[PDB]
Amino acid sequence: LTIEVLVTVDGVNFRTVVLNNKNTYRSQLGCVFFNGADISDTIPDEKQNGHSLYLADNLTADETKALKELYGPVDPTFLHRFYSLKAAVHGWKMVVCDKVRSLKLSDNNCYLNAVIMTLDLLKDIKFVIPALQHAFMKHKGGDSTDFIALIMAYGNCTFGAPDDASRLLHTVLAKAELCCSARMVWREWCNVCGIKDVVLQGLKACCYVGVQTVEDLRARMTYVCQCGGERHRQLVEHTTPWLLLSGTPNEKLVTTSTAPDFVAFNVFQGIETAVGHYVHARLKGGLILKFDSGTVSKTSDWKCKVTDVLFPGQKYSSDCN
Amino acid sequence: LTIEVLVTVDGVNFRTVVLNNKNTYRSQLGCVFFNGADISDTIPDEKQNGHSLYLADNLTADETKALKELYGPVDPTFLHRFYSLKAAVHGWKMVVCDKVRSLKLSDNNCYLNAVIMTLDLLKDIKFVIPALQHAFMKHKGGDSTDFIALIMAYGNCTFGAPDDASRLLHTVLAKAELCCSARMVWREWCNVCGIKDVVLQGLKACCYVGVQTVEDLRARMTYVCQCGGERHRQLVEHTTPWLLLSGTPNEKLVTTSTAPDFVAFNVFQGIETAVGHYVHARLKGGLILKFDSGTVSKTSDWKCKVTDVLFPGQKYSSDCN
Ligand SMILES: [Zn+2]
Ligand SMILES: [Zn+2]
Repeated sequence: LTIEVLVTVDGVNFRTVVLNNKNTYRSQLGCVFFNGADISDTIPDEKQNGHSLYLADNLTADETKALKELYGPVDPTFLHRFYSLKAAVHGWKMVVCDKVRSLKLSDNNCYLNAVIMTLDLLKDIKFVIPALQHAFMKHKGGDSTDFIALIMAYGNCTFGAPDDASRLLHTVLAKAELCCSARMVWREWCNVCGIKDVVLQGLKACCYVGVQTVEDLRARMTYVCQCGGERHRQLVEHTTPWLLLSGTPNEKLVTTSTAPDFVAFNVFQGIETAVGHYVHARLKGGLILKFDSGTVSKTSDWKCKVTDVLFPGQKYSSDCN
Repeated sequence: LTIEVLVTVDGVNFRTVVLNNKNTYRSQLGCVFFNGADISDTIPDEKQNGHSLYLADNLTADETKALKELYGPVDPTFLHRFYSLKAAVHGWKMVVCDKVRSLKLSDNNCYLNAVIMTLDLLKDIKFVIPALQHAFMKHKGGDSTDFIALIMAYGNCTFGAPDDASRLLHTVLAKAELCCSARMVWREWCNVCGIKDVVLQGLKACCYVGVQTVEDLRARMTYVCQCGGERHRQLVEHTTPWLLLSGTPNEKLVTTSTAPDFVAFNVFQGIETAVGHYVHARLKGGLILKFDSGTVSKTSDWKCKVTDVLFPGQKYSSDCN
């Protein structure tokens, strides 16, 4: 017997391949996926004539190029790994408590919940890799399975295993781009040796790892100079649409009574002897809204180990320092 | 009181920082490591004056640049993640059964055993990222903790979790480079539409995912053409120092009686319902040497699910096809 199928790697371009029913899909084409399931070792099963197949191996020159333009430069196990994740995360629930989406707790995915909910608050954000954008747009439309699977694929997350939210958030942002002007100017100087300016722009200006408050970010750093004197590092200019600050689990008392400038923050929970639980939290109304994967809580004060903290747009100059 | 310390991110360049005993290391410097252990939240502990500290946060312009030149472009959680792994994999054993090193079974690291043992057989291989080379040279000298920790860091492997050997092997090789000439020429053609040649070189020529035998790699692929006729894909020229072929767990009968051309291969073991066990195997003498993380076995025949397969240097032209 003989059947003919449609073969794609992107869902846009298709080629027709004629297959017999003696050999396996593996020996005839390569690693093929049909509606989620891997069928590489199976014999072309009669009734599946004229169906679309997603290929992962033995890509043609045209397929390799289109694969690169859509996903960017990825390792050759990326597709199999991405398709497997799409099928695995299909039974995951997004719940919307008062018009805010959150990922339900399933198979240690609370780190993803923190990643997604933090990404939702970032404005003027665009992904340079086309496949991420299409999935990002789908996610914003209510269909988030592609985005989750891609984030796990690019982050090299395995299904079922716990992971780091900050780690994943920074790796995802590396693939993103800002739609407006951002500027960050650091000043390194010595009273004898002179002045040096370091300028960052784009998402580079909007992200910082080391400090978790804006007062600490603007503070002056001092160490020994080449000349034997003193060197100083301090922020001079800062113009952003928003500011994300990150650090390791750092215990802080968070209070609404002081009216904090930050909009939201992530929290690592559980003792260091048994690690793997994240919580997203937003400041809305006069309260702290705690999002523990589906469930929602409210407190005015909270002593917690904060990791990532998101601030509004900065517009600052070092006031006569 | 007041103490002064040496701060590095590379072990080469050091700056002197003067620290008081009121604040934490975190608020004064940032994320600091001393002899493996994270001490960011601790108060500068008196006797640790004039000691070297490894910093992960709040890097100076000079530190950021040197960090980039040594490790390449990495996400801002890379250092903390790398230092934590160095301390974690310190109690791992390399055993040498008849002048061949293998990584002992510990915390599901059998995938690393396969990765390392396969890398050991690759000749004329050099890493473009300086930190990988220094660790690779250390590894070859008998000290492998740095290399393992780096591979886990770049592969985004977590300590204790199982992982994919092919996945890791391809991501590691992406950072490598060949010290000689390699060439791979694929020919895509149609009898009506014409001929098109696709040329690959370097490690690109020495690696292929899709087929696991050289006969299949040289075989002709056929599908429907744009013109309505037939398109063909076939390898024409192939000159390499060695050839690595990869595929998913594929059940094969491996026999020494046929005298196979391949030197070594990796095997995925265990049912798909409970995944996570790899085995490295080399053909030496008249037998198959099975390396199951420390332990060694011998058989003449073996029905197993092969993944990666390594061949000697290719020198081939399509013989009047
Ligand atoms: Zn000076
Ligand atoms: Zn044609």
